[PDB]
Amino acid sequence: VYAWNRKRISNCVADYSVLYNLAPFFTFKCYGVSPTKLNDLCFTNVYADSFVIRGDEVRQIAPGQTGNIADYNYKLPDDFTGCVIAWNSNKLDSKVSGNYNYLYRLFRKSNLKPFERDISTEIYQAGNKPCNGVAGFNCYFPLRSYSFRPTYGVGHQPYRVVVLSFELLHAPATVCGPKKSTNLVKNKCVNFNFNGLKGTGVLTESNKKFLPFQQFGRDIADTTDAVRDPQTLEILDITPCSFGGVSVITPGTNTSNQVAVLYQGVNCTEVNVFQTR
Amino acid sequence: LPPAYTNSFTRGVYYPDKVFRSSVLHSTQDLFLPFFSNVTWFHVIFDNPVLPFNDGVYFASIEKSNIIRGWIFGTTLDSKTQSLLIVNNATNVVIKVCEFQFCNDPFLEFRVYSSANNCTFEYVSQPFLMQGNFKNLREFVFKNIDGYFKIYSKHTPIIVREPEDLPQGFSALEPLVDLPIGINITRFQTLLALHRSGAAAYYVGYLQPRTFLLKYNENGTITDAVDCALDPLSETKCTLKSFTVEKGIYQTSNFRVQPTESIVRFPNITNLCPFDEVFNATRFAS
Amino acid sequence: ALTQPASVSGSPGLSITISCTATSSDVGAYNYVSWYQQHPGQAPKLMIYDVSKRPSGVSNRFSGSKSANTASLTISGLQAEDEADYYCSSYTTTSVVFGGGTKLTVLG
Amino acid sequence: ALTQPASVSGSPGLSITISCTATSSDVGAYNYVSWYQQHPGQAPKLMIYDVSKRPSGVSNRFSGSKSANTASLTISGLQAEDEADYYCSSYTTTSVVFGGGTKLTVLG
Amino acid sequence: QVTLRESGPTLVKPKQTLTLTCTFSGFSLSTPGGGVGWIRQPPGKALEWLALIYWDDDKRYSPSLKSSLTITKDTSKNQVVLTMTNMDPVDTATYYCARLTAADTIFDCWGQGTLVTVS
Repeated sequence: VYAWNRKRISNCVADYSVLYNLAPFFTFKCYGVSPTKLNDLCFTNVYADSFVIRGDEVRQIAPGQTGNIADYNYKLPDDFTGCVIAWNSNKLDSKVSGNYNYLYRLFRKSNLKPFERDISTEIYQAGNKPCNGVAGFNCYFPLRSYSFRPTYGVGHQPYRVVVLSFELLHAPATVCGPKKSTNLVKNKCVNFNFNGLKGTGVLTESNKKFLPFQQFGRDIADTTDAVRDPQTLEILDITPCSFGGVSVITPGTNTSNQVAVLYQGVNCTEVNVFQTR
Repeated sequence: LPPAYTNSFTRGVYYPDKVFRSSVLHSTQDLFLPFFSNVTWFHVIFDNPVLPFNDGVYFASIEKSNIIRGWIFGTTLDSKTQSLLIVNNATNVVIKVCEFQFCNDPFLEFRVYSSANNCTFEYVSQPFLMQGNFKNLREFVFKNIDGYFKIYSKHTPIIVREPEDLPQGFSALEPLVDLPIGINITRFQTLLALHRSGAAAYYVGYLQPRTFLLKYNENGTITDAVDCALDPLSETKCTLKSFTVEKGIYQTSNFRVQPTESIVRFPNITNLCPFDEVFNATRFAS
Repeated sequence: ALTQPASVSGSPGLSITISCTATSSDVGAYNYVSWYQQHPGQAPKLMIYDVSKRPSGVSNRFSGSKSANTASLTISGLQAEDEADYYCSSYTTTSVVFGGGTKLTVLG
Repeated sequence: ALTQPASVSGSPGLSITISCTATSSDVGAYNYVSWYQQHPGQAPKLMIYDVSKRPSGVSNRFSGSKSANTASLTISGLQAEDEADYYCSSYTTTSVVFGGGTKLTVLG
Repeated sequence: QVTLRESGPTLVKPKQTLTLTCTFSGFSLSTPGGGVGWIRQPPGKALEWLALIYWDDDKRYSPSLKSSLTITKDTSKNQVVLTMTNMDPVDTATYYCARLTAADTIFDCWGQGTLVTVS
């Protein structure tokens, strides 16, 4: 509880479809982007945390809640764009006479700040008297001991909770989701999604000299001008699809009804025909 | 050991972001080394002090063959926090982020440390992170970002055999590795090869939050840069996004003196409010 | 603990039920309950655990349920090779109770 | 009302538990519950009230809890000077029930 | 598959210390949720649990008998040993040691039976 682990993963493919065929996870409340539509979404920095709590305390893992474990043991900020996964672990985390291998903090002066782990254990002296490493009436121990017995109903049984801190900051992603690796595109317009970056335009080859550390490529603005192939390392510029304006040449409805269209910005290829300047 | 000082005319600029740019003048705001600063001139002809690691360094490794082959960081250095050894032995640059009290003089094998613990991270990258008058010049810009360590490197040989000093010229740095392990660092300790059986001189700077105007070349490299903290010509070149300003008067910033002291004069009441009448009353309310 | 009927009789072909009562049931919700079968001279083998399901290797003749707090073992199609002792077992607050005994005597 | 075990046995040094069941619990949420101790020939003194806490003058050997609707008194390290009657008491909707009694017989 | 065999002296003097063992083969006791227990079955009576061990060196015993039941694990040689003192002529029964795979599967695989008479 107070020593929740953190095993961050990076540079790997995360297929969340495996979690469905596992043990029943009737706690999949994705406080974030989307519970189902998650495989078609890459991540940059995913932090996987884990801890074991009771049953009636799982509702405090949501971003923003009161209680005892959501204020002094493990508190989440009101910006968490991720998912929480919990399941009944009363089959292997609850033994005879109670499993005392889980300790939770009970006495803490101030509220726990976002993403803080209190691994220290000092004698909680609640003021008004100088205490020492002993136990008395006004001086007690901050950490407590959980009693996980199989004779408890829904609410007092152990529940292994594991969350995924999806940062998703603007940066070259490392943890992409599972998707069918399709082929390349010729001088046509597509909806490519190269390494998280989801743009649209003509993917034509270029003659730029990218550096070994460079992945993306921009221009005088924030537009992704060029990019390198993830599995080919080729410099291909990303030019947007052909667009323009439409001007209707009308000689007047009182005279006739024939019109003429002026596709300004086209070379008579992406549309008699007469190319003007 | 009297610490000397040198100059940093146009050295200490790296690539802030990993984005390719060509023929543009981009302005960035990140930790860099201010131009014309004071950098220690520690000579390795014995020297290994524990210099601070407030925010970023400019540790140079001017050597001949193998004099400087490692660095060490940390905040406690007494088996309390995790360390960072970046030893650069023969075809091995294995970084260890374990926690141990190595020694009080890491001279250099296993003579660096003397114990082990539960190491939380260890990188096993294979490529090592390392004439008449052509010596070897190399600099390693580090940062203390919570995300990664941001290890930069750029090696280049010097031309003339002048006394040891940072030469005149510009050379950007590119990232090599990014260690996602987070650990507080306040000081650093270099790891030099003893090899007893002058010689070298490592320079140590300190980064500061500044504003730079980086000019990218047509191939994709930075040729020159301007730091908007120098003489007002630099600020004039920064506020116009150019390197050749025209003749005329240009407004850049606004002069304003900042306060130095703080006055808080609350009234002399010396009487606590009787909150015990509304919080500890016998009959509370209806 | 758990009390079980001492003597239970059953005609060949019919079906009989057992009773695994509460008897100061400190088990709580009484979620998990397993039934065993022990023939005279052998070792007790598991016949049905988690009465909502059945283990592999057991025919459909054995089935169980628990309406409110009492687990029942429904054994249909009695045969001569079925006279053995059955036991219902659960998890108590400080031990693992195995209940009482139930001897089946198939007459005829 | 509240039902309690009649006779409870315990070896010197081990730990035994008491049961304060519901028995048509009109207490509602069963928030507050206090346990007393009455030696033969003396007056009942409070040992543990508000089982989440303990009163002053009582050693750490006495502890209690209430999972859902049943309060239990955990007394560890039994001694010779512990054979007395214990009573669990709560607040009903129209009175203050005191439940039954629980005699502790420390053999050996 | 799981093979749970017992051993030890069947006939023993009264008021002694039994050394009934349980040699398990076919699985590793270090699995999370595993463990080996002991169940007594008197002649013409029902089952009764005596002791149970786990994968974290925890030794759980019956609340009635705690001054004599002492179980121990020997995974180094895969032989669970049970020791009980104060043997009276009422404990004569066929003992069984079964593996507890998990909470839902309470002692799926059992032993074979060793009658330990006390007279």
